[PDB]
Amino acid sequence: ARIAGINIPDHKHAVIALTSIYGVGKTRSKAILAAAGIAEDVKISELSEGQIDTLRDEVAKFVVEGDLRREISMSIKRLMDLGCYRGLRHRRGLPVRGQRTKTNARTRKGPRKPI
Amino acid sequence: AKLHDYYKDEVVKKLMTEFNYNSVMQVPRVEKITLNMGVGEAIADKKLLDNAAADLAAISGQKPLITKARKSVAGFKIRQGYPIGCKVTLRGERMWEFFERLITIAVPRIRDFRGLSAKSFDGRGNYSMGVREQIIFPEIDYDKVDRVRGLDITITTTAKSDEEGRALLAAFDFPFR
Amino acid sequence: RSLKKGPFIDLHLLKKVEKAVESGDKKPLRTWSRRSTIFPNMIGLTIAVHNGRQHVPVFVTDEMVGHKLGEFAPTRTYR
Amino acid sequence: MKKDIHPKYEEITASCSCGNVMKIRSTVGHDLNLDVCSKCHPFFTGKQRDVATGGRVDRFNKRFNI
RNA sequence: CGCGGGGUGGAGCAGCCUGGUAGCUCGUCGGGCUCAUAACCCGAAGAUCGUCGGUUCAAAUCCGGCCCCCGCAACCA
RNA sequence: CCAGGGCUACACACGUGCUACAAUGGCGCAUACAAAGAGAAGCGACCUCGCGAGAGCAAGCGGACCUCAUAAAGUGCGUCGUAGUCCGGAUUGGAGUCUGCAACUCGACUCCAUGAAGUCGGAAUCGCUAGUAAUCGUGGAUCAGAAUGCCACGGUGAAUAC
RNA sequence: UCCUCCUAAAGAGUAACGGAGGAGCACGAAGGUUGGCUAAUCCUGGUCGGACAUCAGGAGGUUAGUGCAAUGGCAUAAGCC
Ligand SMILES: [Mg+2]
Ligand SMILES: [Mg+2]
Ligand SMILES: [Mg+2]
Ligand SMILES: [Mg+2]
Ligand SMILES: [Mg+2]
Ligand SMILES: [Mg+2]
Ligand SMILES: [Mg+2]
Ligand SMILES: [Mg+2]
Ligand SMILES: [Mg+2]
Ligand SMILES: [Mg+2]
Ligand SMILES: [Mg+2]
Ligand SMILES: [Mg+2]
Ligand SMILES: [Mg+2]
Ligand SMILES: [Mg+2]
Ligand SMILES: [Mg+2]
Ligand SMILES: [Mg+2]
Ligand SMILES: [Mg+2]
Ligand SMILES: [Mg+2]
Ligand SMILES: [Mg+2]
Ligand SMILES: [Mg+2]
Ligand SMILES: [Mg+2]
Ligand SMILES: [Mg+2]
Ligand SMILES: [Mg+2]
Ligand SMILES: [Mg+2]
Ligand SMILES: [Mg+2]
Ligand SMILES: [Mg+2]
Ligand SMILES: [Mg+2]
Ligand SMILES: [Mg+2]
Ligand SMILES: [Mg+2]
Ligand SMILES: [Mg+2]
Ligand SMILES: [Mg+2]
Ligand SMILES: [Mg+2]
Ligand SMILES: [Mg+2]
Ligand SMILES: [Mg+2]
Ligand SMILES: [Mg+2]
Ligand SMILES: [Mg+2]
Ligand SMILES: [Mg+2]
Ligand SMILES: [Mg+2]
Ligand SMILES: [Mg+2]
Ligand SMILES: [Mg+2]
Ligand SMILES: [Mg+2]
Ligand SMILES: [Mg+2]
Ligand SMILES: [Mg+2]
Ligand SMILES: [Mg+2]
Ligand SMILES: [Mg+2]
Ligand SMILES: [Mg+2]
Ligand SMILES: [Mg+2]
Ligand SMILES: [Mg+2]
Ligand SMILES: [Mg+2]
Ligand SMILES: [Mg+2]
Ligand SMILES: [Mg+2]
Ligand SMILES: [Mg+2]
Ligand SMILES: [Mg+2]
Ligand SMILES: [Mg+2]
Ligand SMILES: [Mg+2]
Ligand SMILES: [Mg+2]
Ligand SMILES: [Mg+2]
Ligand SMILES: [Mg+2]
Ligand SMILES: [Mg+2]
Ligand SMILES: [Mg+2]
Ligand SMILES: [Mg+2]
Ligand SMILES: [Mg+2]
Ligand SMILES: [Mg+2]
Repeated sequence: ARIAGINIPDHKHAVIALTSIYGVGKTRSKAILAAAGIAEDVKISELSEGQIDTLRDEVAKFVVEGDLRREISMSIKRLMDLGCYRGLRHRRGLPVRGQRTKTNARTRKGPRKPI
Repeated sequence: AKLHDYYKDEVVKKLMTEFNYNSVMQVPRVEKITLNMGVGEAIADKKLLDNAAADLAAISGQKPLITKARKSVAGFKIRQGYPIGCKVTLRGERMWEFFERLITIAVPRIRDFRGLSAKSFDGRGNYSMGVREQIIFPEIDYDKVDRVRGLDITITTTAKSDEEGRALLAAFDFPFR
Repeated sequence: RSLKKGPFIDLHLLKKVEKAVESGDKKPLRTWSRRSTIFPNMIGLTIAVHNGRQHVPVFVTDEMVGHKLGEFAPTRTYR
Repeated sequence: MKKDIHPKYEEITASCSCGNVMKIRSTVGHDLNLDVCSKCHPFFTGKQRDVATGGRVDRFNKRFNI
């Protein structure tokens, strides 16, 4: 229970143990354990230390944690520099996927403000 | 222990050829590593200092000094002779032992690591690192601490410039940008 | 985004680019086609995209390729 | 050093998953297990793989191919 | 001119003469109830304390000037 | 008559919805049961590819026959053990799919990663008297494409009315 | 009433309803003595940490400090441990 950047769960199934890793979800974690040859029902508490080393090389194939965060930050920061419609939308702090901006949009825009 | 023997044999001889030094003593040597931990939040909770003291005492070999406040200021709400932070001024044998343990295993365990800053010098060869987490060192147990606290490492040398001082650390296979 | 079967540009714009590129760098191209994509050959041109009431000059760079022309022309003005 | 006041500064064996066995001295306890070290960490390759990510024109050419 | 006292959200008052985090009542603002307005009920913001300076680790609160306001004196020939 | 642009703007305020805030449950394989529709420049099997939207070749049917069409709740075996969680699924980045001359303003869906508020809601206040409320599917109309709306359909199925 | 400076004219003293400030204490360590120590304020680097908390080095050197107003004095330190 110390693979990738962080991953230190305990008393948790191996599939859901790797969801706590940034860049790995529910479906990707099943692909990790299938390739490693590990059962999904087991937990990291009951599993061997030499068998954790097999999980380290498998997650290294995919882009995860500090590699991914910056790859997202790069792509967002790229848009803003171009000065495109999405780039304006980002730095203004308003929704991008042609969403309604009148009633709702509170997730992106933030909580309520006075007038 | 080993890095001190490595320094005497391999590094000095490497550093003499770079800046054509006349004497062996002219080479910069690492004087002391000062591990500092300004806990600060000890104003509210007095034990929170003593928690940091144990973490520094775990990280380093020796027990830390509790540094007092040098002068009273209203911005932080602190008074004269109030315990605000912890410190360790380790040097000599345990210094070379800690310096190995820092660069060889701890520095790698930094989260979102890439390459340590080359510009980070004082204009007199004296380096400093700022580690965000305590967890990067393997001494601290994971289910013991309960605070995102860290320390700063401060490497003091006998160098007269940062250009001269960078080579010394660079000779130990130290990661720079 | 749409369309796998060849990235889309309007005939009149494709011709206008190909005629402008082979001749050389001259002036902004008055174009109403926002819908059209940007090719690699368009890099260097300062084509003027119709925002709604007027044409907005856009110097095409290395990054402005996969994106369409209408993205570089805000229609509704706010504050 | 002042005896008694300090914690027990004992010798221990670091053994990472890479293979690099390495004895050190620290206030841990019995044994150690590591993920990475000064060797085997991707900083020499990390910077090579990180810096060479950008490239927009070829990405367009990979779709159209004509 | 002399000796008291003041100057605090938009209004009137506490907290000010015992230095550390500014209340109360109305009013303004948002939502309710009502056919609508008021009343009523529920949330919300709003004052760096006359001003300019000192001392102080830190000043609405201590001390000094200046600027207004209010009271009392301004007498015997 | 025509090109684009706009009706999709956004310090805010309300209406009507939907999805939530979980363990009477969520995830997983696996099992049984509907009705009412609709189709002709249509609806389009089974095949073979697809991680999936879908892609080619084409079977039949102007239909009690052929197709969209496996209904989902519901069971039965697990596993999670009350966490902002395997709850929520917002939001952003990338990679795509069909329709269509054309998808950036301004579509729908898919995949991948991402994982916001929210832990049952102040004063108030709404509908409902039995196959009714509640909850889970499903269809149609307009419609190239574009429903959490509208209009229909049937599952399990209450409490209470002194 | 008591303390400090000027007025006070290079010893002391020296008035005015002349010019400015303080005191009516504090402390069993803030006394004794022994043995040590050196400051302000900046510069640059450094986790949260920012002008400023804590650390390192460099710069300045008594602008510091002296339980309390001002004066005279203190590194031999009367300063701080
Ligand atoms: Mg959407
Ligand atoms: Mg829309
Ligand atoms: Mg929409
Ligand atoms: Mg609100
Ligand atoms: Mg008079
Ligand atoms: Mg009202
Ligand atoms: Mg509110
Ligand atoms: Mg209030
Ligand atoms: Mg308030
Ligand atoms: Mg105050
Ligand atoms: Mg008389
Ligand atoms: Mg038109
Ligand atoms: Mg409309
Ligand atoms: Mg309304
Ligand atoms: Mg209303
Ligand atoms: Mg509302
Ligand atoms: Mg519930
Ligand atoms: Mg779920
Ligand atoms: Mg059936
Ligand atoms: Mg029928
Ligand atoms: Mg057809
Ligand atoms: Mg149809
Ligand atoms: Mg088909
Ligand atoms: Mg079809
Ligand atoms: Mg069939
Ligand atoms: Mg069949
Ligand atoms: Mg398949
Ligand atoms: Mg396949
Ligand atoms: Mg037949
Ligand atoms: Mg038949
Ligand atoms: Mg269907
Ligand atoms: Mg059937
Ligand atoms: Mg099937
Ligand atoms: Mg169960
Ligand atoms: Mg809960
Ligand atoms: Mg969360
Ligand atoms: Mg979650
Ligand atoms: Mg999830
Ligand atoms: Mg969405
Ligand atoms: Mg079709
Ligand atoms: Mg169709
Ligand atoms: Mg789906
Ligand atoms: Mg919350
Ligand atoms: Mg209830
Ligand atoms: Mg509920
Ligand atoms: Mg109502
Ligand atoms: Mg009735
Ligand atoms: Mg539902
Ligand atoms: Mg429906
Ligand atoms: Mg239909
Ligand atoms: Mg359809
Ligand atoms: Mg006398
Ligand atoms: Mg004199
Ligand atoms: Mg004389
Ligand atoms: Mg004299
Ligand atoms: Mg006299
Ligand atoms: Mg007096
Ligand atoms: Mg004394
Ligand atoms: Mg002495
Ligand atoms: Mg002085
Ligand atoms: Mg003095
Ligand atoms: Mg003496
Ligand atoms: Mg003394």
